[PDB]
Amino acid sequence: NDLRDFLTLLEQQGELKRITLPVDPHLEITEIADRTLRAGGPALLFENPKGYSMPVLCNLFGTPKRVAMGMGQEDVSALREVGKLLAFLKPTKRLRGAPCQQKIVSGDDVDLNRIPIMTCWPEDAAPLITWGLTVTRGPHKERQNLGIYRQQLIGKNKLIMRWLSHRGGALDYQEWCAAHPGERFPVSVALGADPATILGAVTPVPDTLSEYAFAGLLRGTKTEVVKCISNDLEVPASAEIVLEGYIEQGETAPEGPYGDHTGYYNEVDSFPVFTVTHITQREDAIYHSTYTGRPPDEPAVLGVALNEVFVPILQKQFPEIVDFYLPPEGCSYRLAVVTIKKQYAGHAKRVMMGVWSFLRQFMYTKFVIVCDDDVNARDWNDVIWAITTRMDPARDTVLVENTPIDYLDFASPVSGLGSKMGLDATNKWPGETQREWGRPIKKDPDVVAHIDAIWDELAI
Amino acid sequence: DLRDFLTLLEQQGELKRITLPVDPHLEITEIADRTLRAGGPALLFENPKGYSMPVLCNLFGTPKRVAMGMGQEDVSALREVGKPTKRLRGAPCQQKIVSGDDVDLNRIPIMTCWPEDAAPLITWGLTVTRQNLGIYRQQLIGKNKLIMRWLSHRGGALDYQEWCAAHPGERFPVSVALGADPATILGAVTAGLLRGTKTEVVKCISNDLEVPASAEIVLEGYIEQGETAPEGPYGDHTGYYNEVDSFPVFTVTHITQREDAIYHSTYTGRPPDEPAVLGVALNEVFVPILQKQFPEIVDFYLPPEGCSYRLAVVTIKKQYAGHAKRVMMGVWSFLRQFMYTKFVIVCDDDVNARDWNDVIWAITTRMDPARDTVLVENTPIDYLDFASPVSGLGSKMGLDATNKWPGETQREWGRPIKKDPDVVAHIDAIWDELAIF
Repeated sequence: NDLRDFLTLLEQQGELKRITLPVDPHLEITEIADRTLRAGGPALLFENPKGYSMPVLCNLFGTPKRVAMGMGQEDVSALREVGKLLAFLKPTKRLRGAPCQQKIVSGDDVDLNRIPIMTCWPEDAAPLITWGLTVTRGPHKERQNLGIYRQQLIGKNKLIMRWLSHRGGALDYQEWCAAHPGERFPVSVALGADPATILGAVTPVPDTLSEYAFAGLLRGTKTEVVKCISNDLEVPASAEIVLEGYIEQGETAPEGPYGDHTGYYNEVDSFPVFTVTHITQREDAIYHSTYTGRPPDEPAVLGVALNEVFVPILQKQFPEIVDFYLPPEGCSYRLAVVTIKKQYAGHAKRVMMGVWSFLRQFMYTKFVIVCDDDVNARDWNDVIWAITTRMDPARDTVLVENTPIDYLDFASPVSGLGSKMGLDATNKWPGETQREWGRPIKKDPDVVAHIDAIWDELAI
Repeated sequence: DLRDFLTLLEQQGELKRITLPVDPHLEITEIADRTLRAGGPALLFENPKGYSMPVLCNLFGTPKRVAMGMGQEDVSALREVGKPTKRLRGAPCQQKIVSGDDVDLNRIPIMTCWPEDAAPLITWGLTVTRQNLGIYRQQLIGKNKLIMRWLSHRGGALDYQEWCAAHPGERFPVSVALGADPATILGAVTAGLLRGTKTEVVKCISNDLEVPASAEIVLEGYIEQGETAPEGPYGDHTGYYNEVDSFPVFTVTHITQREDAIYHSTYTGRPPDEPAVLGVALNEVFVPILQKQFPEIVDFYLPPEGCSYRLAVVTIKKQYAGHAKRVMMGVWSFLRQFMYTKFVIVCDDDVNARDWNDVIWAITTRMDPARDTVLVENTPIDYLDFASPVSGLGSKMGLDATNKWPGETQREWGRPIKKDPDVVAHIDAIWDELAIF
C-alpha cells in the first residue's frame, strides 16, 4: 500500500540492501549508488549517514524490473498494457488523520539542515533535493499538477524551485502572478510517497482526469490524500516527509552549477525561491533521494521503462511499427531506432516525420534510424549491420534545419534552434535503386526453438 | 600444438566440451552464434549426430583467445609487427591414410551453416600451392570432389593460371590442412614470427608440397585442367547470400589424419562472426603506421559489426579548429585498406573508441547534425556493395563528434562531470566490506 510495504517486499526478494557503515551524503552515497546501478544491483538503504539520524534511500528504481513491481506487475512487458490504457482516455479519498503529519515543526523551528540532503558531484553548488513531488494549483482551475523539479538548498528555510518554462508548476505560477498581483503562491512538496503515486507523476496524463486518479488505476485502489496544514493543497497521506510554504513574488536566486543527465554541468541561472513554513514527517522517517549524471542513471532507467508505455500509442497511429527504442546512452531522448514492416517506396520518410511530430516527448529527438523488421532495435550489432549494408550516405540521409531544440543543448548553433538527421537504413525497392538488392540470411525457426529448449541442459 | 592449446584453454575456463547429440547441419552454427555474441568460450562438440570425429569451433571468438594463440596476454604485441621452416620426416597428421575409392568425404562432419546454403562447406582449410598459403571456402560436390573458390588476384589462383600456361594439360597438385597449431593459423594478412621459433612441416604422400606436421587432417589431390562447377549460393560475411558462379574442381586422391582426429570449423554470416573478431585483432598492426603519419591519433578501431572495414572510429588529441576534417581525409586517402570505408566518426581522447556507450554519448552531446556531418559524392566503392547507386561508385559520411572550439561555435561549451579521486579511493577501500553484490 505505502512505500514501506514496497520496501519490505523488495527485501524478501533480495532487491534491497541495508548499509550500516558510516557514509557521507556529501559525494560518497552517489559514488556507491553509481557503481551499484551500473552492475544491476539492488536498491540501497543507508541506515547510518554521517551526521544525521534519518536514513537515506536511493537507487529505488535502478532496474526496469523494480519499476514494473512498483506498478504491481512482475515483468516489463506489462507496461505495454498501461500504454493501451493511456490511449483509451480521450476518485480520490481524503483522510482526516495521516502518518505524514505525526511530527510537525514550523516558523523559526524549520531547519532543513537536519535532513541528509545529498551533494552529488564535486563541483555542484550545494546540497540538492531531487525526488520531491511538487504540488501546485493554478488560479483559473481546480486541477492539481504534480511535478519533479530539483531544489537547491540556500538556507535554513529556503530552497530554489527549478521548474523550466513549459512545465505545469511554472505555468500555474505565471498565471497566479497575473491573476493575483502581489499574493504569495502556495506550494507543497512530498518526499517518499508510495510507488504508484511516484510513477504517476512521471507519466504523461491527458487532462480528462487528475494525476492522483491515474495512480489509482495502476494501483488496485483509490489514492489516499490529506489536506495540508497551511494551505488547501492535497498531498499523499503515507508520505514520509512533506514541505509546505510559498513563493514570494519576484524573489529569485542564482541556481547551480549542477551536474545533469547529459554528463555535463549546467551553468548558473536564476529561478524563484521557495520559503518553507512547515516541515511535517512520519515518526521514523526515511529520506528518499537520487542523482543525475552521465548515463545510465536512475532517471534514465525510468525513461527506458516509460518508453514501453509509448510503443502501443505509436503502433495504433502507425501499425507498420514493430519496435521503437531510445538507448539510455543517448541521454534517454536524443536518439531513436525504429523497425517497420515496409509497404512502399519512401515509407521510411513518413515514419521519420512521425517520430518528430506525433508525441511531444520526441520533439527534440536529433537522430532517428529506421530499419526493417529483421533487425533487433535493441542490439547495436544489428543496427550497425543495417546502416553499413543498406545505406548510401548521401542518398539515404535526411537533414532538416532550423527545428526546435532544448535550450540547454550547447551543441546547437544558437540557443533553442538546431538541425535533425534521419537515416533510412531500410532495404531499397525498385525506384529507390536500380541494382539487384541482396537476399539476407534468415535463420531456421525450428533450429532456433530446438536450441532454446536444450540451452539450459547445454550448460555453457 | 593444437591439442596443447586446447588443454590450456580448458584449465582457464575458455573451452566447453559438449556431450549432447547435435547436428553439423545448421544446429552447431546456431549454438556458436549465440555463444560468440555473449563473449563465451570455444566449443568442442564431442558427439556430432552421425559422425565419430569431434567438431571444434568458435576457437578465436574473443580477441583474448587470439592473443593467447600468439603466446601472450595482450593483443598489444601486434603493434610491433606494425613497426624459415623445419621439415620433419614423419608426423602425427600421417598416422592413418585412405586413398582412391576409399576416399569418402561424407565421413567428416562438414558443417552446413545457413538454411539456403547450396551444400556442406569447408571453411578453415589451409590450401597449399615458394609456397602460397590461402584460406578459400570449399563446397562439397561428391565423395571425393570439392570446389576451390579462389578469386583471381589471390596466390593460389595465380599459381594455377601459370601452370596451365607452362604445362598444357597437366594436373595441378594441391593440398589442404585442417587443424594446424594456432600460430600458423593466425599467420596471414600479407612466415609470420608471432611464435618466434620455426614452423614444423612435413612432405605430402602424393606430391612435393609441405604441410604443418601437427595438422589433424590433410587432403591431397589435384585440379584437372578445365574442370569447373557452379558454386553456391552461400551466406557470407556481409550477412547476404552471394549468387551462383563457376570455379575449378579439386579431386581428392588421399585423406591423411591423426588418430582420434578433431575437425576444425567455423562459419561466416551477419557480423560479428569469428573471422570478423580475427580481423579486429589483426588491424592493430596498422595503428602504428597511422600514428607515425598522424601523431594526434590515440586509437583507431573498425567494429566487426560493420563487416570489418565499412565503419571506423578514431580518437584524437585535438589541436585546432577544423582538425577533425583533416583526420577524415586522412583515413580516406593514406592507406589503401581504408579506401572503401563509408563511415568515419571522429572523437576526443576522453572516449573509448571500442565502447558504443561512449561513442553514442559523444555523438548525441557534441554534434549539430547539419553543421558537423561531411558528405562526399562519387568516390570509390567496392563493386559488390549493392547499396551504392552505381557499381563501383558511391558516397561517404564523416561525423565530427569532437568538442567545438571558438570559431566552430559561439556558445559556452559544456564542462563534463569529473569524479573526486579521493572519494573513489575511499569507496574502493570499503567496497568489499559493504557487501552489496
